[PDB]
Amino acid sequence: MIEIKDKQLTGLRFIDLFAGLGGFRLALESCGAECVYSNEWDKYAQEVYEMNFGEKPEGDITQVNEKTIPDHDILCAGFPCQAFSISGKQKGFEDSRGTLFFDIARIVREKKPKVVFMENVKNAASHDNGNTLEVVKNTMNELDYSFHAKVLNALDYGIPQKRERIYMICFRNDLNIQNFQFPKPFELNTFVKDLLLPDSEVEHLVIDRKDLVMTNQEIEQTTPKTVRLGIVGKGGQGERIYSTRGIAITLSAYGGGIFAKTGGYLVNGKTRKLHPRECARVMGYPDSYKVHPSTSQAYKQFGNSVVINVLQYIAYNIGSSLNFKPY
DNA sequence: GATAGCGCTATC
DNA sequence: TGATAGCGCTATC
Ligand SMILES: Nc1ncnc2c1ncn2[C@@H]1O[C@H](CSCC[C@H](N)C(=O)O)[C@@H](O)[C@H]1O
Repeated sequence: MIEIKDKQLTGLRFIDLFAGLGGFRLALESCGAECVYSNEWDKYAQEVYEMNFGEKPEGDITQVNEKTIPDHDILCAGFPCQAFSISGKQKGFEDSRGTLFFDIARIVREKKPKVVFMENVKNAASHDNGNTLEVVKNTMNELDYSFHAKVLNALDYGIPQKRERIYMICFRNDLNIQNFQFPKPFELNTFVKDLLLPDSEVEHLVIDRKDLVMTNQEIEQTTPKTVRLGIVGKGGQGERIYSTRGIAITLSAYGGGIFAKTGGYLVNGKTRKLHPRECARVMGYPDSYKVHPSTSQAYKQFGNSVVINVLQYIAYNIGSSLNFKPY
């Protein structure tokens, strides 16, 4: 994550819905904003969250009275995505875990925050002929909010991860925000191998499988993209080996495969999966952030989390627009 | 809960 | 296409 000297969100209050690890909090907090409420129902996520913010998020958002949520200026929410991801069954809103956005929709109805910040996977952008994104857009307009939506890839914001996500920035129409803009991409100068841990710390992660089949020669030069080198088994999810010289693939929350949730990488001749801490770095989390004691949960948490840095550049720009109030 | 084979999708 | 990749799914122990 990046250091932000000029705090654009000082004095502003924000809610952390579907908090997970607190990625949205890490980001807005770096911009000066203050967290007044967090929500997350996963026992384990609540555990890590506390382990890092000394607070315990509140359970099932679908049973919390909106009127109960603290007043706030910015609603952050990277709601569930299993129901919209390229990787899953795409049952969209029909999916039990897919209606959560309407839970946000009604929080906003009550609290009427100055800004609604949301995040989800790229496929949500076009899911079901783009009708999903459209309901969200109209549902937001009908609450009296503008709807700024764009798909950014982490690799375009200082983080070596091919994580493409759709970010939705909604401003209350009353405030007349017109100069909002999404961060401009900038050259990726960091790669997977720059974030790796020393071999001695990742030995236990090394995987040696007879079905290891290297299909591509390691790359000498760093690149702003994922470069597959080899594969194990049938090369399915979590069975693909990539170049540390390139960028990492998308961390997943439920992903399987021998390299479950992180993907395989080639480090000093050995083939291995990433370490939870490496995921953290891959997600833009500061090493000072405490990962969950359970590697599996830790991986899941980082898997469906967000890249802080990206969240920062957006958050900072959110403040700019918010603060630009000439006479 | 943790591990891991998968199998079908979107994209150009 | 043909090749690549995905905050996933779910069976098993
Ligand atoms: N009804 C509900 N109430 C609270 N949290 C819920 C929920 N349904 C799903 N979730 C939570 O939704 C989160 C979606 S992933 C969001 C991750 C988060 N922005 C981060 O940076 O970690 C998960 O942590 C999941 O456990």
